[PDB]
Amino acid sequence: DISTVPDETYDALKLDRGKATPKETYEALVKRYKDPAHGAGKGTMGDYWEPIAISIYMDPNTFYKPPVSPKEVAERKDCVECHSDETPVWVRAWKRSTHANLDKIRNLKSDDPLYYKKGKLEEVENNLRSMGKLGEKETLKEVGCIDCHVDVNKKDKADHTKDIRMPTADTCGTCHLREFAERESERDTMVWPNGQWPAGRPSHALDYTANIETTVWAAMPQREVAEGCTMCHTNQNKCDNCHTRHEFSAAESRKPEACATCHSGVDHNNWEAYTMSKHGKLAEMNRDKWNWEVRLKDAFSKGGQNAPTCAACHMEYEGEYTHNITRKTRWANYPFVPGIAENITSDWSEARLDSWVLTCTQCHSERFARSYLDLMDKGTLEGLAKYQEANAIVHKMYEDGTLTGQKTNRPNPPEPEKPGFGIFTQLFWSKGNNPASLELKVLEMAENNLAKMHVGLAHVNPGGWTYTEGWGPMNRAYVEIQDEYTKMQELSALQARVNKLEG
Amino acid sequence: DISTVPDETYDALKLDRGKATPKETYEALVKRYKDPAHGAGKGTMGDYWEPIAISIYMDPNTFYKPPVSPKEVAERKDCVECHSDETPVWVRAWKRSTHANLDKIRNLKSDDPLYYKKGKLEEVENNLRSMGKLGEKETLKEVGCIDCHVDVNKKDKADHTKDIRMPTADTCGTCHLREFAERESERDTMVWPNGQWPAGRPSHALDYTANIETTVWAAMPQREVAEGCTMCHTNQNKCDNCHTRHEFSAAESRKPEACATCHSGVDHNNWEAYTMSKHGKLAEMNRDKWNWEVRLKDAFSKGGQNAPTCAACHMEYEGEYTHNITRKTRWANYPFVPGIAENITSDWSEARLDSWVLTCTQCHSERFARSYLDLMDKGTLEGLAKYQEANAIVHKMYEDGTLTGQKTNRPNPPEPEKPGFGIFTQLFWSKGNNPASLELKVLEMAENNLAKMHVGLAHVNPGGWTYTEGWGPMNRAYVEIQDEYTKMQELSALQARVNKLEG
Amino acid sequence: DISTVPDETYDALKLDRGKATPKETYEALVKRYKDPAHGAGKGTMGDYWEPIAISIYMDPNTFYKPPVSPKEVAERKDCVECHSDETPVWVRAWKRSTHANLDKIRNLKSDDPLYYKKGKLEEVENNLRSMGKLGEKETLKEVGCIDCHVDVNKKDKADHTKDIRMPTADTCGTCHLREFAERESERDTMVWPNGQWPAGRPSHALDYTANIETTVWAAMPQREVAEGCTMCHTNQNKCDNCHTRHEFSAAESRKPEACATCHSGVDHNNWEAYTMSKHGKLAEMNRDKWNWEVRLKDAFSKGGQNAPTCAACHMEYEGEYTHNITRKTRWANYPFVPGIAENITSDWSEARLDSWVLTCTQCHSERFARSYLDLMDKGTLEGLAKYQEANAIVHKMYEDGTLTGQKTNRPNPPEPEKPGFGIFTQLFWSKGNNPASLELKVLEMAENNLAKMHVGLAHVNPGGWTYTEGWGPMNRAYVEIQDEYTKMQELSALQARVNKLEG
Amino acid sequence: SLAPISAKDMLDYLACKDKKPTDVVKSHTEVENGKIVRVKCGDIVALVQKAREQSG
Amino acid sequence: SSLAPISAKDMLDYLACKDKKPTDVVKSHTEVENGKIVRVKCGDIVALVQKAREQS
Amino acid sequence: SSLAPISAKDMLDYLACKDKKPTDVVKSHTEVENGKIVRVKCGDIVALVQKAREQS
Ligand code: HEC
Ligand code: HEC
Ligand code: HEC
Ligand code: HEC
Ligand code: HEC
Ligand code: ISW
Ligand code: ISW
Ligand code: ISW
Ligand SMILES: O=C1C=CC(=O)c2c(O)cccc21
Ligand SMILES: O=C1C=CC(=O)c2c(O)cccc21
Repeated sequence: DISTVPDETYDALKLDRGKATPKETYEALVKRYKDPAHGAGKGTMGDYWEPIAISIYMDPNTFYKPPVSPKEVAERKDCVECHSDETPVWVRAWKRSTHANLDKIRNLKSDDPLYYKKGKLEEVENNLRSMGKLGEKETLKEVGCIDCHVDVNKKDKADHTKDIRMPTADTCGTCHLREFAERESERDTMVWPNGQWPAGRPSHALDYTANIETTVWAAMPQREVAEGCTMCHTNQNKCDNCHTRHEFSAAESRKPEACATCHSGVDHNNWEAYTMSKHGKLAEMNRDKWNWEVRLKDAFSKGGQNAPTCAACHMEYEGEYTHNITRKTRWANYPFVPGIAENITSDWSEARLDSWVLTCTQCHSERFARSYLDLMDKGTLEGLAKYQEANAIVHKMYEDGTLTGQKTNRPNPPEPEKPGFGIFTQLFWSKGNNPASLELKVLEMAENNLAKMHVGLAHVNPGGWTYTEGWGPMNRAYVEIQDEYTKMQELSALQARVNKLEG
Repeated sequence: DISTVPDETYDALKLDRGKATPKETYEALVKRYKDPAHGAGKGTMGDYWEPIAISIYMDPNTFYKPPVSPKEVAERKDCVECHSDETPVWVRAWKRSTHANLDKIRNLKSDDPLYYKKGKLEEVENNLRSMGKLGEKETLKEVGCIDCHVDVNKKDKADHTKDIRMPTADTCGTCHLREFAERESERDTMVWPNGQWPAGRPSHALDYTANIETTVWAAMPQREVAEGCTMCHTNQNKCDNCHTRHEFSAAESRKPEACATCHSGVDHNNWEAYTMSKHGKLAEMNRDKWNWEVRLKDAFSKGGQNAPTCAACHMEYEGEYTHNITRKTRWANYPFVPGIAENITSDWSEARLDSWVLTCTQCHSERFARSYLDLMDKGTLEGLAKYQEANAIVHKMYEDGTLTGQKTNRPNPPEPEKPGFGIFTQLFWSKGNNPASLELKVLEMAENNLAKMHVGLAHVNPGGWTYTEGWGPMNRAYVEIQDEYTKMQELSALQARVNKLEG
Repeated sequence: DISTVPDETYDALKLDRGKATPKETYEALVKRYKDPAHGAGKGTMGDYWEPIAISIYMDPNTFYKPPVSPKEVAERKDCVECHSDETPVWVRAWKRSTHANLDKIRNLKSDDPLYYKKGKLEEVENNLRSMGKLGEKETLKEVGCIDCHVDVNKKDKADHTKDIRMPTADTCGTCHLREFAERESERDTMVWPNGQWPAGRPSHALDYTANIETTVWAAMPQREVAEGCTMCHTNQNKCDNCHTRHEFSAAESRKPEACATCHSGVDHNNWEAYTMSKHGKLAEMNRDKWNWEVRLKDAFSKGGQNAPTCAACHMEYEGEYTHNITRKTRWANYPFVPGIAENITSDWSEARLDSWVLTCTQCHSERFARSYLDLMDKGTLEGLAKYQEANAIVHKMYEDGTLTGQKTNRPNPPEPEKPGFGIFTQLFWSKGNNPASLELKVLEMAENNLAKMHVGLAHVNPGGWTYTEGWGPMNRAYVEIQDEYTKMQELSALQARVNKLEG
Repeated sequence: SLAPISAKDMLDYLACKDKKPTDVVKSHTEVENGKIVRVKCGDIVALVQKAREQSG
Repeated sequence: SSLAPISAKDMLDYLACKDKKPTDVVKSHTEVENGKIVRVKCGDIVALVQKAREQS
Repeated sequence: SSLAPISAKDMLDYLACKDKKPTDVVKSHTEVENGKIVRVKCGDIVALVQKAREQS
């Protein structure tokens, strides 16, 4: 049993929590993880796109094969010796990692704040004994290159052209079944009441599935551009995006900078909003006063942390920190998604709002916590209403066919995408007057400005939803949409008088 | 007497410097501080807006009341115990704070660079005895929760439903009368010779007053959006915006990140400009080699600082560091304000220019310092002239009524705002063609781009006034204003020929 | 001989590597360095612009003269005594610098990682002995103010009104001949096979020459704005732009923040792209665990560095770290430059491509490194083709004369610039409809967005070439260009029917 | 599928919770004739309840 | 001398056809027509590149 | 009292004419006409500024 895995995960896998062993639970997780019906593989549009060179690292279980050179066989020690000069830093980073110094975890005394790692080391060994990966009296010696890249606890030779693999999520889950089961639980915990989003999304467990199931990602010819989106959607495949290779430091993943590469940009400026907030600027001033090596449960007591981080706010749920970051999602970054705003007052959303207050009460009071969270919800609706008024203007022109070049020069999107109004495909593909300026401006007004507005509200950055981001740009988009609408109406009225003089 | 308080403060309070006691000086400051005629209260437009939930913390002296729950009575020690799990970090942060360890300051020897805190500790105790807060032989034990949130040095029980208050500036000023008088001195030192800004503004002493006296802040219905502006304008009400609660670290307030949350954005990118400068990047590389705990007067010698910070440049005036940051303002961030540019050559500005050179000569030479400050002045005027030419074009259309939808679809702004051209309200409110695209583009050209140009000049970021910010966007705005002006001229000439064929 | 200087430098200087002495090699470098034919002086357009106050510090060898005050004479120690209160931080920063503590380098044991500075200390003395600045056995005691600002190792009086100079690059090269020759070697290594850029450019050795040889920099009247560009182009003149004065810390120059002030902005966001990458965020998280004082060659082993930095990636070439940062340049940031894209498949580029892979294979594998570098090349071309399609639309209008105000209000650029289509001058100068909105939009589409796209590809920031920068804004530019082009066609068709009714 | 509700109506609904049907509150987004639009709570609550019955 | 100009769409089709037979057909990296990605025969793009290289 | 308005181009030409004779000619810091930087005689800009100083 894993005490940090919700009931919905075992129920979806048809397993009983009490008697299920780590070997039995791991096989059930990998079965759904590698099932093409549950998001694995090239996806439903796999016949429209082909992998590139870097894709064997982005989705190893689908595209990766060992390199044809060199054609040598190696043991455990041969990995360290030859790669000490082929990838010297990869060896030096692994030597510093906890994976190479496991005896340093067994000798940890009870007074050391890092004593919790011994319990995980014994749990890792406990998971492997159930799977038959080591002797009942044998202790795990090290976590070497051959363990992750070939097979866990391998004792014989391995062929560099046949047995080398890229460690995917299931490869990490062989030892860290707890963290792998917590992440996979996002498929079962993130279920929207009215189907606003696909089941299990948005989540790190289905970010790659969402990426390949995006129509524009498979339709567009710019594979190198589309693969940039893939680089931010590799949490489902590999687990080195927060604790990077090959140090795999837990203290690194707890820092806010680990989430910055992905959760930042024009449609979700979580890094920009948090850092400019008081919470983030305090994290930059007090990162030398905090002990990042202690776990998130002990970060506020034994770590001396007084400002919240990304891992502290999102991996927390009812006082426990797990790799599931979906059990408190309410707005899902995009307020314009149908059903999101209407669901904000439901008991489903109100329960997760109460779960956030518990996170905020770690420092603030419940009165202060609910006072600002009320501002985030009402402020998000105020921005949404600003876009809805501007979208009504552009949508009226689309239905009237009065958009620029809508009936003259508006080519169809690349297959298998069907033409539409204000679709996500128009953000990464454009040809002729498809999309139009008004069509793209109102799309970005919601996709970018309204989204960054809520992010500024959710991450207490006052400028993030007022002057710089959010209400500022939304005001400009509203003004320019109103201006072009009045211009085109006057231009249409002027053109109507020319046809009158010709008739 | 407080030697760091100017004569204008005592003169405005009708007090004699020699005879004024700490009790009399505090009451005179609070009298003006809480006087609605001097900016306190809901302001002149308070009848147009109502507070929200978070407003009780943004303006406590006007809206805050204790919560109805819990209905418990507590002593001094009961504050720490019950909140150790209700607000655990607030208790754990306060214990780490100097406010909870006042005997730790008394054992500091004269050789320790932090000995000045003992003189302030005795000065704090000296001010409290003048107010009758404890016996002349009783020593101040600690600064606990009951001290700030109920009453200073309270010895009996306190009701959680009646005596709980949010510590405002006057609450902090009961003990720190020196820093409170220096901040309140901004009402008296910041007086513009030609009335370019209201008296005592811009300043941290009237930032909330300026916020509530902004017409759009009271007129707009999006209260959650407007209250975001309030979050950057709470220095007048509370004093935990630089040394945050509940650590209240002086070393934290000296760091540049403390000013980042407020002094950053599209209309005043001081954080972006300073950090990208050589001064800011040096502060990011050497923040581990500097002793931030030492005061600013000893920061360059005993603190090892070799690069300037926000507190070092702005809180310094004629060799002394005070909480008054207005005695060297000349441009006030917004170069387009009437009278600012024409006053830059006055003896009033030249005296403050010499005061800035005195700050620069601590590192650079006077020839080098004045060489770049002359570049800042002329560069700001060079940018200002760029906006003035573009503003003449859009303002020309406004008076002629030729703006898009000016006579057909231009609704009035929300009360009590009067309709105008390029007003600040049009940045946070828009409806129909009010404002127009050209009107908003030229408004942002001065409010945002021209302002960010001067900020880049004042904070040595070369790209901050050339390519990225300032001259770059101003060049684009000038081009697009000229392009639309020529287009609308061609459109008007074409429409005139249609009326000719119809007549 | 200097083993880190390429053969092309000695060949261009008419010197034999074996017999060339440190004095003889230095004199040959200064001859070309100060030759106006090789970029020194005010440049070819010096008759159109005049220096300002700060310009004497940007180009000292052309404009600087000592100040008329004070009229005092000083020895070596008199610089420290009088300036201890005139420039107190300058003295205190110099005291901690290695230049003032040379005996601290001699007493370093061989086991301390900073022993390499002793070899350079002896090499610095080795270069000075060849020039006859000190005895063959006399040791250099210190590097004081009189050494850099007057004459190296001066023992007699100096006039503050005649002998004071600004330490230029050649002044630093008198002692640091190795680093000065490596930087000056950029004139000889950076030679494009088809002349895509001028010989020796882009490089730190000719950044000031490129700055003053820009037509708009000399033609525009806003000298204070144009001098802002000079502040980013002073590597040719002085050598304190990475290791700043007066600490001159080598550890400071190795940090990524040293390149941020110049290599960041709308046309080359290298700082923004690197920091948001996984490489940069790791440098922000692990900068406290790394020993920045060790040299770049030992940074990955003796420094504990596990993430790449700007100095590590760009100053490395074939396993050696030199002040030449041009020997691996292929794209040169601006993909739209004629011949850059067509040369990416040549053996000249492929050789530098293998040199980049050698830098990455220090950590990643050759298969993984080449997998992403292929994405960088193809991803840059995908953006380049997007601009080429949009430029064909605006270029067609230019040849057709149908640009807005092209034939009515398009004044000539300031001398000596000739009017053209999409020229760099239109980025920093604009008047009337010169440039037009479409003309400026497509210019920035390549100059700003396409450049930032390649920077995001070269510095692994996925959002840097997809959503936020690059493909995102280029898509918007493509849409708005198509929108305005179709609009102007409809306006031309409407105007054509009006001319028909009048004829 | 959930019934669509405009964001201005969601804001007027939140301002009318725990309020009498005859109470009038100011809209959080709408401005007409230079004044913030006043919304009677009886109308906004009725508009929400007719949308709740079309949900599942 | 100066190198002959080649459009970026042609460079990508040339790069996509490396280590491929001239009769192989690949998808363009930038061109889309009639709702489909334009297919480029590798023999034609290599011929188009070599005919520009011989003019240098 | 309130200060008389002065355009930024006039402020720059006045600063360039400080410590200069009235007959001296300096370059404008912002104006460009006929493809050349506009030259401003110092006697004219100082006269325009002095007429504004007396109106304050
Ligand atoms: C068995 C060979 C393992 C494999 C496969 C993976 N990990 Fe591991 N790891 C293992 C042990 C016994 C430990 C000791 C510490 C602990 O908490 O169990 C670790 C350590 C980590 C850590 C923490 C390191 C630290 O300094 O705190 C992390 C973050 C980690 N491991 C991540 C990780 C990933 C991403 C894996 C897939 C590539 C993975 N581990 C596989 C044992 C084993
Ligand atoms: C009397 C009960 C006080 C109240 C009310 C406030 N402060 Fe305080 N503070 C007090 C003392 C006796 C001291 C130590 C002496 C000193 O150096 O001031 C302090 C300390 C601080 C500090 C410095 C802490 C450090 O580690 O350097 C700061 C920044 C500070 N105090 C700020 C502050 C604020 C913002 C207050 C209002 C909430 C406030 N103080 C109230 C005593 C008392
Ligand atoms: C940002 C502009 C601030 C505001 C608002 C307040 N304080 Fe402050 N404070 C700030 C800085 C940058 C410093 C360092 C001064 C130095 O010389 O280093 C301080 C210092 C204090 C102190 C001194 C404590 C000590 O040095 O040990 C105190 C007691 C203090 N501040 C209190 C205080 C009060 C009462 C405020 C409201 C009137 C207040 N601060 C606001 C920055 C800022
Ligand atoms: C020395 C290099 C400084 C540093 C460090 C900081 N600031 Fe600055 N500031 C400086 C100058 C020379 C000026 C303009 C002077 C003038 O003539 O107006 C400014 C301007 C400001 C202002 C406006 C107030 C004013 O005096 O003009 C603000 C509000 C401001 N700067 C903010 C600010 C912040 C947030 C800083 C830390 C990131 C900061 N300054 C540092 C000089 C210097
Ligand atoms: C002879 C009088 C010199 C002049 C002229 C310059 N430098 Fe130097 N410097 C000199 C020596 C003998 C040393 C120590 C040996 C070494 O090479 O380290 C230095 C030190 C430095 C350093 C090292 C900083 C560190 O962290 O150790 C740097 C980065 C440096 N100096 C820079 C520098 C610059 C930019 C110069 C031109 C203005 C310059 N030096 C001139 C001797 C001499
Ligand atoms: C390129 C065209 C990209 C594709 C195909 C893609 N991303 Fe992303 N991304 C986020 C939101 C999404 C979604 C939406 C929800 C879902 O359907 O599951 C999809 C399909 C998708 N991306 C695929 C978010 C959510 C923000 C939040 O706070 O909730 C991210 C975080 C995220 C990473 C990302 C990056 C990394 C920087 C990039 C370049 C892209 N996406 C591009 C985009
Ligand atoms: C939202 C609509 C906001 C209101 C009503 C508001 N702010 Fe602010 N702000 C600065 C300049 C002002 C002024 C001008 C000076 C004065 O008249 O007294 C007013 C009335 C005002 N704001 C109210 C400055 C000064 C810039 C400088 O360098 O001098 C600030 C610093 C500042 C903080 C701020 C923030 C914080 C990020 C935000 C979101 C707003 N203001 C919005 C705006
Ligand atoms: C202001 C108008 C400026 C002038 C006259 C100027 N710069 Fe710069 N700059 C870079 C590219 C150039 C070039 C191109 C290459 C060459 O011709 O040698 C010129 C002539 C030039 N600038 C003069 C680059 C290269 C980007 C890359 O990654 O390759 C820089 C780095 C660079 C610094 C710079 C700054 C500093 C922030 C500024 C404000 C300017 N330049 C403005 C511009
Ligand atoms: O923020 C402001 C900057 C300039 C200005 O004139 C102004 C104003 O007139 C009223 C409210 C805010 C501002
Ligand atoms: O910055 C420049 C980038 C490309 C280019 O061609 C150029 C140029 O031709 C003249 C000045 C600056 C530039």
